[PDB]
Amino acid sequence: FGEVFNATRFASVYAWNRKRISNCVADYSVLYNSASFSTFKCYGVSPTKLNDLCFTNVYADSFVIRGDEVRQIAPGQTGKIADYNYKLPDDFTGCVIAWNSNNLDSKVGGNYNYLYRLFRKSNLKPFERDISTEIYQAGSTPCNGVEGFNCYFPLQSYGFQPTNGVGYQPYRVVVLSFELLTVCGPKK
Amino acid sequence: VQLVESGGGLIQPGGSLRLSCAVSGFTVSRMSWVRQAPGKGLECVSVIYTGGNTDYADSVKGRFTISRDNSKNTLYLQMNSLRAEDTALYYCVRGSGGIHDAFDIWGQGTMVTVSS
Amino acid sequence: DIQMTQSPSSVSASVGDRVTITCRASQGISTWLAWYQQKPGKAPKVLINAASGLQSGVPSRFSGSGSGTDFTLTISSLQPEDFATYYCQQAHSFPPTFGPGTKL
Repeated sequence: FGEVFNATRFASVYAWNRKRISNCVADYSVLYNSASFSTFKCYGVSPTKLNDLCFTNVYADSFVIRGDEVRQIAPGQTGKIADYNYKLPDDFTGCVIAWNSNNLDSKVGGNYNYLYRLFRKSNLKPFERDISTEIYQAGSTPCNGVEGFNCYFPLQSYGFQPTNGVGYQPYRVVVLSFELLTVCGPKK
Repeated sequence: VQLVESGGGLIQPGGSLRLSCAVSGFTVSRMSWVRQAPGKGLECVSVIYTGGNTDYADSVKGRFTISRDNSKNTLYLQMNSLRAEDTALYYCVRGSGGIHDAFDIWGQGTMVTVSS
Repeated sequence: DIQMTQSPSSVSASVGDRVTITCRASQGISTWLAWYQQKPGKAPKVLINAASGLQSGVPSRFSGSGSGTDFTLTISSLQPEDFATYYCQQAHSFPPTFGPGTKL
C-alpha cells in the first residue's frame, strides 16, 4: 500500500492508473484503524471480517474525484463521471476509500495537473480505461475541421484554488476488488 | 464570476481599438463575442476555441482577431475593418460549453458607437 | 442568419398564470435551443441549460420540448424575478441567430 499514499501526483479520473496487488500479507486493520482516512465503505462483506478471507488475485485503482462525485462510485450506481470515465461493476467484493488532501492538491495560482473526461457516445464498460483522447463528440459534422458546436475536446480543466470548499476540494480515492478461480494470512 | 472590459466608446471610423476582457474564477479556456444593437436585439458573431480552432460569422469573417492571454487572463480583441453593422453593445462571454454551444458566465462588456 | 419567428411577439402583464415561450424550425432543429433571462443594466443569463440532451441546473418551472418545428416551453408562475426579457438562439449551425424576443 506504499504507493497508495506515496504518489505525490494521483492519476486523473479519465487516465486512471491500474496497479496489481498480490503475494503479500493484507492489513485491512491498517485501513480502518489508521484514523486519518476520511471515508471507508466496503460493499462485499463487513470490512472487519475481510482479513480472514483469502483470494487468488487483487486489483486496485487510484484517482482523485470531487467530494460531490464520491457518492457516484458504487456497484450498480453511477453518475456523469462514472458513465463516461470510471464506474463500478454490478458485483464488487472489495472496498472504496477516500482521503482529502487540501494542502497537497489545492496549490495557489491554479492546478493544471488534473483534467476530467466529460463526453462519451455511450456508457463505458466497468474497469475500462478510455484514456485515449478520442474526439468526435459531434455526429452530424466530422470533428476534424473544428469544435464548432457539438464538437468539443471531451477533456475539461479541473482548476483548483485554496478557497475551494469540501465538494470542490480534490478527494484522493482508491478502489479494491478480489477474485479466486495468494492474498491473505492469519497472524497473532 | 465577473469579466471586466475597457475601450468601448464612440470613435471615428478606421480607428484601431483593442478590447480587453478579464477571465474570472476559472482557468483560461474559451471566449466569445456577442453584439446587441442599441434599442434592438443581440446577435452572436465571433468566437475562439480552447483547442485553438477559430469560428467567425459572415459579419466578422476574416475581419476580427480574437484571442486570450493564459499568463495575464486578459482577452485580446483587435478592431479591424470597422463597419456599421458590427458597431453596438459588445459582450465577452464564454466561447462555448454545455452539451452544445452553451455560454453562461458573462461580464458587463463594452458598448461601442461609431459616428463622426 | 436563420429564418424563424418567436411568440408571443407581444406580451401583456402576466398575473398568476403559466407563461409560454415558442419558436419555429429553420434548420430542422431538434432539442437545439437555449432559453435566456436578462435584466436591463445587467449581463443576460441562460434561463435553462438548453436541454440539448436533458434539462438540468434549472428550476423545473421553465420546462419545454423542442424538436421538429415545435420549440415550446412553459413557466410555472409569475414572480418579480420572472418579470424578465426573454430570447431564443439558433443552436444547430453557425452563426447562432437570436429570435425576435419579448419583454414584460
